[PDB]
Amino acid sequence: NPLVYLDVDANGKPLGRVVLELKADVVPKTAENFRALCTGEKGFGYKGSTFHRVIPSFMCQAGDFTNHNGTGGKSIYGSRFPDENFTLKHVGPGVLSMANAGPNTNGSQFFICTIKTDWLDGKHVVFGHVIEGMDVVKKIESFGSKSGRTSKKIVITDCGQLS
Ligand SMILES: NCCOCCNC(=O)[C@@H]1CCNC(=O)/C=C/C(=O)N2CCC[C@](Cc3ccccc3)(C2)C(=O)N[C@@H](Cc2ccc(-c3ccc(C#CC(=O)O)cc3)cc2)C(=O)NCc2ccccc2CC(=O)N1
Repeated sequence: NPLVYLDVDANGKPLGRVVLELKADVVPKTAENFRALCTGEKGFGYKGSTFHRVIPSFMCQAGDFTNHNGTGGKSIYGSRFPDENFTLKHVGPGVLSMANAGPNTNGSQFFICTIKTDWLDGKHVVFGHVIEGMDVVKKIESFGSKSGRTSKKIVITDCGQLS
């Protein structure tokens, strides 16, 4: 399974590195989309974009590198792509899952859970997990709010593939 990283800052101050294992063994098309958007190998991707919606005791959401507000994004497949499967469940903090706007509307937006979000099972495609840097995710969460608006600008300063 691929390992990728997000290096995250808040108002320019580094928070540290999140390492994510992508479950290509279960959701290969979804994992590949995220992997490629982390490396930037297609000329676009997550580098420089933000965590735009962060809600404590829920999740941290990112990946809208076109509109920076939860309305945008773009997949590597030329169109919104189908839900690959709903095998993996939102079991707890650190789960990596695809944001969407309903069935078969996967693009680039994603979220990292900070709690078991079981009510999203069967609605959002889970495709990875945090293996290092859950404390960084908790710091991101620390800058969220009930509305999800962040109290600092949370930026993916760098991202890429490790293995
Ligand atoms: N137990 C029930 C109570 O539980 C309490 C906890 N709260 C929850 O469980 C809440 C309760 C319900 N409130 C919300 O849904 C929050 C919504 C929200 O904030 N909007 C702010 C951002 C825009 C909106 C509406 C919208 C506007 C324009 C276009 C689409 C939607 C709304 C929104 O919906 N944008 C989505 C994220 C999204 C993701 C992908 C695309 C997309 C995909 C592909 C391409 C391409 C291509 C190509 O060409 O390749 C382009 C774009 C567009 C939008 C959103 O954010 N989805 C919400 C979400 C996200 C992640 C995880 C979970 C949830 C559910 C949740 O948050 N659920």
